[PDB]
Amino acid sequence: HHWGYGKHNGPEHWHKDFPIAKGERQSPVDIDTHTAKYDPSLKPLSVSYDQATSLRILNNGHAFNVEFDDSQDKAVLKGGPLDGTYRLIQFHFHWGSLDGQGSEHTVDKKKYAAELHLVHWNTKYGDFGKAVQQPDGLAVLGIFLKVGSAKPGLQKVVDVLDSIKTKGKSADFTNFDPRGLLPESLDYWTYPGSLTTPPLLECVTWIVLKEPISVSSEQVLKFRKLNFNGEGEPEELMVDNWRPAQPLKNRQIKASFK
Ligand SMILES: [Co+2]
Repeated sequence: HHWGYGKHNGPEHWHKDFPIAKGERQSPVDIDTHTAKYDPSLKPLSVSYDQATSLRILNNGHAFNVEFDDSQDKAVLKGGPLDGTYRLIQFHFHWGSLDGQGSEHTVDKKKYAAELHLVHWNTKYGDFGKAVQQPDGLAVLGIFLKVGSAKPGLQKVVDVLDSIKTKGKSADFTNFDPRGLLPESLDYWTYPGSLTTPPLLECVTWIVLKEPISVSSEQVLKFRKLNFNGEGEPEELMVDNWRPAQPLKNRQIKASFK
């Protein structure tokens, strides 16, 4: 049946409809920091979000996506391990029922409270649906969230969530600046992997930032009041929407820093 994160349709079941789930380059993974190799051949990341145009925020039943206008090169990622230009299409988060879990990537087996994914697609493939069919189709910027001080730039997101509580609800969400979600440092780890939700396609260059951002308990608590279900269905809190770490297999994680 339809996939989700419960006991009967969670990540351990996905391989039955999506056999690539047991593939050779599945995400997320544990980042073993001692084994990642510094690659001095790696460039600095180029995040150019000055002209970003957010449009809408949507509860899609798994997460909430903040969507952007990607019909022009307004918000792009380049540099780092990437060839070419990748356009921002949406960002979303993965989070836990408790502060001790929620991220998808782990760092020396450490789990963070949440993980932000800024999803970008390679403009050489013309649109997102074509890009996910290519091994270099997507570039996803992963940022860990730890609980501590509030993230001022997150509050506009937190405050609209009660308007999209249930699956299928959307709201206008313009003039949101995703630069306010970035940590100070852009040091990163990178490896080839996959989408972390079905269809689990192996099309992603992952770029995971070393430095987490901090958010407050109140901010993450508001994530946890969302619902997986549709309006007028039994309430299932949207929590623990993370896939756990998958086998690294024949892959090397590279680090941009020493
Ligand atoms: Co994600």
